[PDB]
Amino acid sequence: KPLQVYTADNQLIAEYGGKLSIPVEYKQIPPNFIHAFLAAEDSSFFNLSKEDILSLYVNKIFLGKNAYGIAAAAKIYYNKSINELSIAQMAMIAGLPKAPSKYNPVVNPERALERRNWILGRMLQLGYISQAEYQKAVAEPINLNMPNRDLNNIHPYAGEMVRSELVKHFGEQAIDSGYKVYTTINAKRQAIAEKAVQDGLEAYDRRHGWRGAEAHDKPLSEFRAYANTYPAQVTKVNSSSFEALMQDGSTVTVQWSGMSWARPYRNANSVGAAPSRASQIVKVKDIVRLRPNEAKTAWSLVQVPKVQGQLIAINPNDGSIEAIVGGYNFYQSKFNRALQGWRQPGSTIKPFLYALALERGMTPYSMVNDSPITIGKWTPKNSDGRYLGMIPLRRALYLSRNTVSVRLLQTVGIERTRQLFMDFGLQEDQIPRNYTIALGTPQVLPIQMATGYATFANGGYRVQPHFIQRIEDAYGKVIYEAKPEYACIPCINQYRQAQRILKSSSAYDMANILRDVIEHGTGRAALKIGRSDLGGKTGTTNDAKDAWFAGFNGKLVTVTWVGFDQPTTLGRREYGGIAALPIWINFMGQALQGTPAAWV
Amino acid sequence: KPLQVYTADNQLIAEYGGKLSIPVEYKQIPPNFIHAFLAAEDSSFFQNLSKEDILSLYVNKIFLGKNAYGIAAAAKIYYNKSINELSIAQMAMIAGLPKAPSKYNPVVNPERALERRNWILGRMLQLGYISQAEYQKAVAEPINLNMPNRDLNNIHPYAGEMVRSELVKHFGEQAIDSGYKVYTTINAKRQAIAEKAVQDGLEAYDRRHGWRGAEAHDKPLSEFRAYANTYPAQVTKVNSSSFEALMQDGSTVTVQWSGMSWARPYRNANSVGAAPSRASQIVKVKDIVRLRPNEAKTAWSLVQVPKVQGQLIAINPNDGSIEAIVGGYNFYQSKFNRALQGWRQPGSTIKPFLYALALERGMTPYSMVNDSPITIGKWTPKNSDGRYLGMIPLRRALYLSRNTVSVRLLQTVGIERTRQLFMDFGLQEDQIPRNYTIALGTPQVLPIQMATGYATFANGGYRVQPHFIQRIEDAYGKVIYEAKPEYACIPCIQYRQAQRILKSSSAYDMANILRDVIEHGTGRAALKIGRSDLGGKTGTTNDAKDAWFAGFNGKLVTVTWVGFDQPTTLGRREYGGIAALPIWINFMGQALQGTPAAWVRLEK
Ligand SMILES: *C(=O)[C@H](CNC(=O)NS(=O)(=O)n1nc(-c2cc(O)c(O)cn2)n(C[C@@H](O)CO)c1=O)NC(=O)/C(=N\OC(C)(C)C(=O)[O-])c1csc(N)n1
Ligand SMILES: *C(=O)[C@H](CNC(=O)NS(=O)(=O)n1nc(-c2cc(O)c(O)cn2)n(C[C@@H](O)CO)c1=O)NC(=O)/C(=N\OC(C)(C)C(=O)[O-])c1csc(N)n1
Repeated sequence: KPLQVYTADNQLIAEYGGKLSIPVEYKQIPPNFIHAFLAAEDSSFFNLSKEDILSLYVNKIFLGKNAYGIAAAAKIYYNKSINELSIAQMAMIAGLPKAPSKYNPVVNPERALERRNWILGRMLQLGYISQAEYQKAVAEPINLNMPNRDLNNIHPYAGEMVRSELVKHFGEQAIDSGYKVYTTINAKRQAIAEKAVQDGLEAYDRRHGWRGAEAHDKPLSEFRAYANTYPAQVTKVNSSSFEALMQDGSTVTVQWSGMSWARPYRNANSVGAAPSRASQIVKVKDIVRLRPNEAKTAWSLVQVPKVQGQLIAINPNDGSIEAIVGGYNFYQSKFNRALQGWRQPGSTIKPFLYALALERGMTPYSMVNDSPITIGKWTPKNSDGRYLGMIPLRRALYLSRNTVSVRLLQTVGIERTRQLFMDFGLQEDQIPRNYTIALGTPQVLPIQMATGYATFANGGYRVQPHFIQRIEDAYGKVIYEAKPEYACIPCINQYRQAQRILKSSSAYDMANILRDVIEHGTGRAALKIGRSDLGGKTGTTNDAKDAWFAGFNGKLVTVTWVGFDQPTTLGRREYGGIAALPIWINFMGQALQGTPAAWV
Repeated sequence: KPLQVYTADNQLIAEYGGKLSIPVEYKQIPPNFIHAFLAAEDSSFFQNLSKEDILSLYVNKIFLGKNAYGIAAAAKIYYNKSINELSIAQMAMIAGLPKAPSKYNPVVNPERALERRNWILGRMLQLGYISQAEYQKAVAEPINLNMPNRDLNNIHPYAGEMVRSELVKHFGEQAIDSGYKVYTTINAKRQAIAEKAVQDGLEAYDRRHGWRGAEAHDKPLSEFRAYANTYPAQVTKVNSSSFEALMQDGSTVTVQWSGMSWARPYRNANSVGAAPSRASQIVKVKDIVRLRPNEAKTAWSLVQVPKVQGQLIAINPNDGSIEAIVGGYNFYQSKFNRALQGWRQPGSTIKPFLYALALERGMTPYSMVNDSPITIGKWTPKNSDGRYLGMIPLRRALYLSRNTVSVRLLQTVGIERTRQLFMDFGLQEDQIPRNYTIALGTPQVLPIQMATGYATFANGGYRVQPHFIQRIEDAYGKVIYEAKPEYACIPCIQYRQAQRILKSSSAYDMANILRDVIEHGTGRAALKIGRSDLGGKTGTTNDAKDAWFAGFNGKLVTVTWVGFDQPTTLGRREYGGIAALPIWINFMGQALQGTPAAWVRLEK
């Protein structure tokens, strides 16, 4: 009965095992196991006596690592039934009750082995085991064969989100419940998101060049496969090719076409000349990552991106988390950038501010001034370093005119804007008390940005992001049913009506301005999706340390981000519209494929 | 439903509380407590509306450290409160615990706990769950832990602890969460006799060795505890014939000359100074002393908590039933049980085990043995008096503990046969050396093992196993365990028959040699009791580092020990017959009072 995680389309995706207890009948216990316990302590004053009392505890004794009883310890530590354990393994387990942490074979293997051999010696002294049985047993290593009891192989970011969030708020007891957790995750959309992120980050990586082998002269057993990349040891280097040994022991051949892409990385803004020979790319004993084609007939040299990314997709009517990708791959890093990655949103904040200007009486057609402006020592400048004068409000938004934002921020006031940023889902202590907030200086989580944009997609309401649809107990009884705040209660085909944070006119006008952003500049990239219900805003922070895209239709809000964990420039040429927008495009195109137009 | 400990008369002596869970109805939860949990984490994605709906599923089961499951168990364990009596600061403290009940525990890490708690308090203020005034009041608040003791062991502490510590040793903490009713072999009357005998006997030794000065000087009185009818006090004034001391209740008492005049100063184990002529020679101001009241709290005297330790173990020789156990001067001074854990050298108390083998193969108590000098390599064993008696009968060499005779019998008996016999008598293989020094009592033993050994003499030559559980019942009164001990004599009362480890004649003749030791020898020790069914042997290790007495009747075997935890001399004049024998005498005299003669039987 483990904690089970299901998508919204009823796919079991994860199984989280907690406290384990597999009761056994005293008669089924191997006599050597009973003797191991009987020789575990120097004195007993309850011999025969301890043997009669052991039956009361043999299925409940806590033995470390969530194991209660002898059968649970055999399963957790060795992937064995009690009858499958060696004398050394029975002695190891019998050593644990006294202190399951001081003698744990995982935490303290030397002290555990010390304890185990002490017991083995006692078994010999008591004549429970022979010198041969003793000699064989003492020689034996720890031989732990621990089965992973946390199954998360289909959609790892989704499964982990449930486990880590339940454990964060309610502790380890949350997993011991045996509950069936029914999430809001769309399995189809989750697979799209995973693939879009992986492809998009590999696209960035390939254009930035070959960064060399991940290791040289190290054991191949020390590297793990993931994101369809297989650890390989370079064994031979030719003119146009190279031979390499896999983890199965086979030798593959990478031809020129599979490595010719390898222009050397110099810096974010420079790659060396196209390689002219295999020797400029690989050395023998180098550890490379390879990827086969669909057939497994050809292999190419690939690279795991150093850059990171994320994707978060929510339903704008209720805040349902439809797809979540926290990084390039869950094995690489368990950290979920959609929920834990604090970054500056850049110009993706501008729609929040421009909505306040619409709220206070302006329209998308209202004339605004794109001119120089100074506030103390601060002289905000546009990306292009040019000024356009009197332009309509919408031109200022689709062209990210910094001076206009700062001017609107003067007109509307910092406090009204900070209060508005909060109502859109941002954090009080993360929003500065100055005029730089108009440019997107606050620290945000991509999930908060999706919360914000949902307001445009749903008619001006604040929704709350949620991942649980319902929880059932092991016996199929519904014990929790999500009661989300709805923007539009009639749209569902009752309960909690979401608060209106913008006038309908303001969410509507902003949604149309954002659709214009897509039907012009970025834009010319996004309109490659043959759909007329899409709106969005690109963003780039100072020196391209972040590339963002936040966009929607009336049924789905997606926020994509690309950047390095330790903030570095992505490269001169790498605006939001270039690095993040492609991921957003592949996701939205496939996610929305075969659904009618859905607008505000 | 806690682990309950009962004596052999069905009287409750101890209660050990395990995992606690006091389920409450979500509606009964103060809204501020819900808000504390709601502000415990920075973000929630299940404002904080959905966490509020999901909290009902976990609010009674969340593990919150120190065996507390659910909010009501944490309120009870940490503060001795109901959820509704908790302050905003106490609700914030508890709400901080689920994430890591060890990293944020207020008992283990009060600094990291308070840091966490105030972080939550700040969040509650930011979210508008509490006001600036509620906030200010709450942050100002200390941890204020008021933890109720859930381990009640106030009647016979060494007995109660024996059950808890032994169950936890063999089966872990899960043994106490069982709600089980443990029916022990402990005789309540005999347990009280043993406790008193030990306390009195150790105080007798202590008083004759002199005043060793105050327990501490210039230390906080809150750091000291009352036990063994001794109360810690701080000297506040020093007069000519009297002094003033501040008690832990805040009262100031006066100790008159009669209550301190006994205080001859301790010079060393073998010397005490002259009788004090003034209160200033005994106490200083800020000195931490021990005071005792008489019948009624009208007068107080200066007492001293012994540095010396002791123990008493009493078993039934027919089945090994543990009737009385005292592990030290007092359980509240040291939780260590010297009867079960105190490894010491038995000295001359081992001699009857060796001399029984000589009788077994088949010498008699009258057989002539040689008390002359002996050398084995570089080792030259010498007798206590440093003199030799020549050819003497076996019984005289045993009574007089003639080391040379023991060593000589050890060659006649052989090391391995003796080591086997010692192991057969209840001793540990790895604790018995492989040399001729074992004849002198060099192995490391537990007093319980010595009682196991001596039971063999009392029961006719059978090996019994010491046991403390008679039966175990579950919380619903169902019997889940019923002790099936090995019996020396089944008609004397499954039934299980104990193995014979000695000829009846050898057990019978040794028991009679041991009776003569107490009756004709040891300055008429049985004539101090007034019984004819007692046998026993005194023991003293090198430099009086240990004082032992092992003795019996056909129905009770008692072993007493006196010595210092860090082995030091008890004094030149401090043999077994001096230190341990008086405790053994008070216990046996009272324990056996009004029971007919009970001696060993000879089955030839
Ligand atoms: C807002 O983000 C503001 C400057 N604006 C943008 O970079 N806006 S964008 O919407 O991200 N965006 N602009 C462009 C673009 C296109 C061009 O042709 C030229 O010449 C210039 N910019 N693109 C590319 C696509 O449209 C494809 O053509 C966009 O995606 N940002 C700032 O104020 C901050 N940094 O700005 C830098 C990067 C220095 C800049 O202006 O270049 C900023 C805000 S908060 C913070 N830490 N930094
Ligand atoms: C045995 O323990 C052995 C020497 N024998 C004893 O000490 N026997 S006794 O039974 O403990 N015991 N002896 C005496 C006694 C009385 C005297 O008048 C004189 O002169 C000497 N001894 N008493 C007095 C009582 O009858 C008064 O009521 C006894 O109780 N011990 C040893 O072999 C060890 N050390 O030897 C010395 C230091 C010489 C010693 O015992 O004094 C020894 C054995 S194991 C170890 N670590 N040391």
